[PDB]
Amino acid sequence: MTKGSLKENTIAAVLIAMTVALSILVVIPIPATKGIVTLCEVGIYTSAILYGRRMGLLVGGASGFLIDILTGYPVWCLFSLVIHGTQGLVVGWLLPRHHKGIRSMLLPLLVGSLVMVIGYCLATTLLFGWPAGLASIFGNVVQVGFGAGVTLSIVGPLTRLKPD
Amino acid sequence: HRLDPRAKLMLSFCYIIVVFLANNIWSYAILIAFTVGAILSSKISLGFFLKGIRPLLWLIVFTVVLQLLFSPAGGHTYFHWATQDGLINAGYIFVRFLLIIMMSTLLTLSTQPLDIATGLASLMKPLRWVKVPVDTLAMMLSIALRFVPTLMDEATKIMNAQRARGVDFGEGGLFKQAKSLIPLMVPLFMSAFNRAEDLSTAMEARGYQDSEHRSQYRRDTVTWLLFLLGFVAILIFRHW
Amino acid sequence: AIAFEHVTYTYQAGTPMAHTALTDVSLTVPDRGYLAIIGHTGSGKSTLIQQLNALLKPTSGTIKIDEFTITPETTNAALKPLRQHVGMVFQFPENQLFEETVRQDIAFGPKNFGMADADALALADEMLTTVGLDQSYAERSPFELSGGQMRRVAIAGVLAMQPKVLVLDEPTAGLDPQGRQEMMRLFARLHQEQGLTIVLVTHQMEDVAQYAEQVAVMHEGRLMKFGTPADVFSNREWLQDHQLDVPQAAQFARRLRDRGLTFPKQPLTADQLADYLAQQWAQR
Amino acid sequence: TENIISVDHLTYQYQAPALTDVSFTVHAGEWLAIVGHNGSGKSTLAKSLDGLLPFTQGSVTVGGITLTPETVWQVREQIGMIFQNPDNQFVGATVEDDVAFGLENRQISRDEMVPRVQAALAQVGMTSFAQREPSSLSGGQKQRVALAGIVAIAPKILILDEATSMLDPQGRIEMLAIVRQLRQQQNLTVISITHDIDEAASADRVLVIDDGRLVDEAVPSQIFERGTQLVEMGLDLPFTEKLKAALRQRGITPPTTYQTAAEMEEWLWQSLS
Repeated sequence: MTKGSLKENTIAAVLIAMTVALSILVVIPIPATKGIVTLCEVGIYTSAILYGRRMGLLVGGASGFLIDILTGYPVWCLFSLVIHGTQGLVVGWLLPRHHKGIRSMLLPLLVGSLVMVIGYCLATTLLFGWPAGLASIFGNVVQVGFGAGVTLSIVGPLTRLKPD
Repeated sequence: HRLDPRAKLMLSFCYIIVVFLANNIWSYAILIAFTVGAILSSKISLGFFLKGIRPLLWLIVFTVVLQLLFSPAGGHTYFHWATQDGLINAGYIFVRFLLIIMMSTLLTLSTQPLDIATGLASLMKPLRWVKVPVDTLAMMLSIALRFVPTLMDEATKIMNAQRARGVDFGEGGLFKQAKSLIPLMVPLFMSAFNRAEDLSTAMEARGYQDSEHRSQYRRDTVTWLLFLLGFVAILIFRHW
Repeated sequence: AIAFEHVTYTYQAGTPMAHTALTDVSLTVPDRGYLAIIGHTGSGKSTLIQQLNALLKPTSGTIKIDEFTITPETTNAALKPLRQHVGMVFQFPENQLFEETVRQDIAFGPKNFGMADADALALADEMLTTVGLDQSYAERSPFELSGGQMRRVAIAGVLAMQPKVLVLDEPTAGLDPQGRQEMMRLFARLHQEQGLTIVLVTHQMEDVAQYAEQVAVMHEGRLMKFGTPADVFSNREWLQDHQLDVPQAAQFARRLRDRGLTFPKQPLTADQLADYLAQQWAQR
Repeated sequence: TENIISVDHLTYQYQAPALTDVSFTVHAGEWLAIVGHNGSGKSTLAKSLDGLLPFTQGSVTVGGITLTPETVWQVREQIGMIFQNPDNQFVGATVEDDVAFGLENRQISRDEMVPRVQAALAQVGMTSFAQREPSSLSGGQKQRVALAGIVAIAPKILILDEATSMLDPQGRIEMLAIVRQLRQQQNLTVISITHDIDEAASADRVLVIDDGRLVDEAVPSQIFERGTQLVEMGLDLPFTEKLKAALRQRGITPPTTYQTAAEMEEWLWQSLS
């Protein structure tokens, strides 16, 4: 899978740094009452749709792991590494096609998003606990909605640009 | 209170499964003895602890109260007792919340964010045998980690710049808010691309060339063997 | 227009870790002013700057800017038009670009406050041609432009809001000498022909010597010296110990002073020094 | 002697600007400085010198190893590099790792690496900054520890691709100073593609490029005689030149030949007094 490429190996690092930075920084207050920290998943999904593609799973996983360390709940680090790490890959591998059109991105985003929703739900419902799973479902559903929406909003303009 | 700190990452790795791989009442006595012992050993000063439990307090209340109310028997509208199982289970999940949250805070305050990447590089060593590149992930993770703070300084200045020219960040609802995130996200991505391209030509021209290989610039075994003994003691009783 | 009154600010509020980025700041910048803030990094210059467009509400004291009145009690909602009133240019403004075309990019500014879209695009073209050069660049993508040109596009985007007070956080940074020259002459041009109150945080002493009408010296969150460049640059040694220094014209004037001739005032600029030398040239 | 360049070309004019029929040679330990507008390649030539940016035509040979594809790293060995923007090109988790970064990947070393790193940081004087991460400092300091990092290699050639382009006057003057003392100690060739008049004045020789073609080449003192035309040439005016221009704007005619501050002062005092 990994080679790794000359420029791409650095691009992944920078994008991870960006996602983590945005994760710690940017807060998105929902209309009562939680927040949307996983706008980093915008960076994840976008990194998966841009070039992307399979390799974007690094930008998904390592970043989320670091987020778990920094935000932070270090105990969940492996879980997030797996959930996000596979999430970005589910978006990436399912994406092409040839990036043509919005729907072409709309379909794989739905599947990859469920990996987070179902993943964290099972992650919660393990140490926990019947209500924690439901709460995780709701929160991560709103969060997935925001992330996918923003990603869809950006990825258009970006594909026209983008180095490689 | 710093230590190895390479083993703390393994603590973060194992504490998750160790947490639920134990019923009772007895393994809880072992677990609490271990955790409280670690807390007392590592200073604290419960301020950051209680302030750490503070945001998740709503989730603790929600989970415990739902685990209760959906158990005495609650469903089909009837309370009283029989329920006690749900009571002690709610207590179990409450103490569970306390343990996981406080240990999360302790682990957060323990390690300095720097050496964690090198620790990851050290722990990924066996993975070398599985053909998985270790040094590439190590360099990538180190560069990313060191670029995390400087990208925060960048993300703030971009937001301030856009706010200065009319962009109203943070305001509701959600669609109009997500549309507002674009003038922040788009510049950052393109800046990240330039950040990498300049870094690629930098590393290429630098003394480090195209390598990927190969060069790298007593309390350890104690607490981990203690962790092993405690973990075995937990493995003894577990009701299954 | 601008008027600080016993202003002070601190990260982060009363709770630790406390760090007063500013303390007891009082000053007044008149209409058509041209303030130049000088000092080291982290000396409170950036805080003083962000204090203008209400990016940072003061912990104490008041900030009167024309009709506006900034106070610690002031809410975020009421400070909405203050941003269109006070334009700002952060260091390396190119980064603020994002639109697919420079026309819509420059027009994006007013569009948030107002705005009639067609009038916004037309105003975007107007600002496009008023900034440096950039004629008919409207259809071209900003990312395709050079660094300096992108800086001109961003600056035009800021100017599109029709601000009465322009703020510049080291705008000539990274630019080639011609870029810096043309940009500074652009700022002076807007200053003299349009409004225009202009705040200018820099390190280049020459631009302050030539263009600035008044100087504000910062040093760890406190406005120590304040006044005309003649008053500020009068005491050289004070600046020397503050790791600053008088302009090259003043230094060379001291060089000609030790030899030495006399001058009615300390020459801050090569033009002034040339005048003072020309008079004595006519005499002797 | 050290850097022979008979012919050079770049096909991007059909990104990095352009180059056509560029030709020059760099002497040993020579303080070279390349200047020009924006239409000039400049940074293009800087990219071509190290090894990156594969040219379509021409040939460049760093004495004595010739370019490019197979011997690129061989040429890159004896060549230090400093780029603009010190936030980038740092790559290290901290100053120490940043300095050791260049040393690391040459199959050596581990044990002898440490005292060499400490000696380099001692040489730049930032020894008390190895503990600090780049996300805390400073502008000229990150560039200075990048300079320490590349000087840890101790190459025969050093390239400054506008290192002081994005620095405060403090960090810029300081950097130029430590580069001067570095020249004093190690004695090495320093090619600096910049637009800083102080650096160009520090140079022993100045190449002026325009439209991808080397239009001029002379001693900095002779280059400064271009007066007001210096800005268009992408280089600030010496204050003596500013004063002379301001004087000829006022009837007084100063000497055409370039003069330092001391010479200008002496001539001025000689005139009226």
